[PDB]
Amino acid sequence: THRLTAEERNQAILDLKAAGWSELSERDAIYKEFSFHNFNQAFGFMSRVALQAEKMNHHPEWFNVYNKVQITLTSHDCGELTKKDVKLAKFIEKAAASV
Amino acid sequence: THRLTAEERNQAILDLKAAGWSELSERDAIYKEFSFHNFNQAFGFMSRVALQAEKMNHHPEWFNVYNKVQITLTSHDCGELTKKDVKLAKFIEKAAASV
Amino acid sequence: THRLTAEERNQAILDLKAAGWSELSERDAIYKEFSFHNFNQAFGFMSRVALQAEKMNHHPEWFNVYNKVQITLTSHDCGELTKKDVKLAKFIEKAAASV
Amino acid sequence: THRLTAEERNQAILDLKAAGWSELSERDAIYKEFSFHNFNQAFGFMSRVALQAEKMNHHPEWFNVYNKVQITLTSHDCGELTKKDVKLAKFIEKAAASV
Repeated sequence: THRLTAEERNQAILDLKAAGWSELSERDAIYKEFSFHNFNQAFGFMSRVALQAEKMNHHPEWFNVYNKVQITLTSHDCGELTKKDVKLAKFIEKAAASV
Repeated sequence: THRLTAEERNQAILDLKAAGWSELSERDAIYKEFSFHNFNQAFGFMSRVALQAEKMNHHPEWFNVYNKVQITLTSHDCGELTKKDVKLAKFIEKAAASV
Repeated sequence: THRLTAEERNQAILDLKAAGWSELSERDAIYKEFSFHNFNQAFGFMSRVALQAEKMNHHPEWFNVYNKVQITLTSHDCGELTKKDVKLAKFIEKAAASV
Repeated sequence: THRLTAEERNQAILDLKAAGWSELSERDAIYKEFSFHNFNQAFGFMSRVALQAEKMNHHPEWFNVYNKVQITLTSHDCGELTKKDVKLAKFIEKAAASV
């Protein structure tokens, strides 16, 4: 299953909060704003995320202007946060951190 | 100059309205939602736009989820719509239309 | 299986030859050069192919300079042309044709 | 001018050799192979380079398969290595090093 147990969810939220993600209050979704130096960096980062979204069949809701990228993750068919969201968030952290 | 004359602005708005763009009421900006078949198409389109944004040093405000891309254009330093916005919009129409 | 039957291979080669691909003589691989108007188009095309490569876990050998993209497809683990190569080639044709 | 003085060329070659580039013997061009962990990384890197190529109007000759990217730089109109090649190489080093 892609569903999180209560234990897995608790742990995922701790880990994601440590990584700077927040939970939305009105949706079962997580959110984070990334700020790069420029658009070259931001769009290079988006390109990596896009590749992974297609590998996983799991897609972000995201906004960009120049160096800023705002990302909301949730599992659109399920209506809830799942292991797919946690995995994509962890990949996004890796893609962002390298620059 | 990148500034539009009154005549050039009037004509640009007519052309952009014909292309499905709208003017925002609260900002001097234009807006359009694009709907593709899938994310592969949407992100391929975004990649072309990103390339052009760097060629022009002129960047969109944009939101994507899966096949949908929402774009707002304005010239951030100027506070107004300029020839840069018109040129980028026309390029975006070309990139979208080819699929 | 991803392997082609003799019938499926014969048919795939006919279809791919009609689409402008050639068979290499020294490898069980197919090859085609694409020529676009510019790099914006060529790299937009590459971005779509890259997305699909990650969706499929199947990667091209490719060369680009400006508007030209040369692609060789074969299944690297198998040493032969497979259904993965045919599927990716058909996707590449779609991505190229739209511009 | 984009042309290198003899002093600037000597210094550029030293710096680029330190960065792992080589001079081709038969062309006035420089060459380097990059090896990433995977295609996600390699294509994210290519996307950054593509953006910069359009910003600069200066394009690589490059080959990719999975995690490997081979790049040859020269100024196609000039027939020689120029400041554009040095600048793009330095950008490529930055894009590669971050991962």
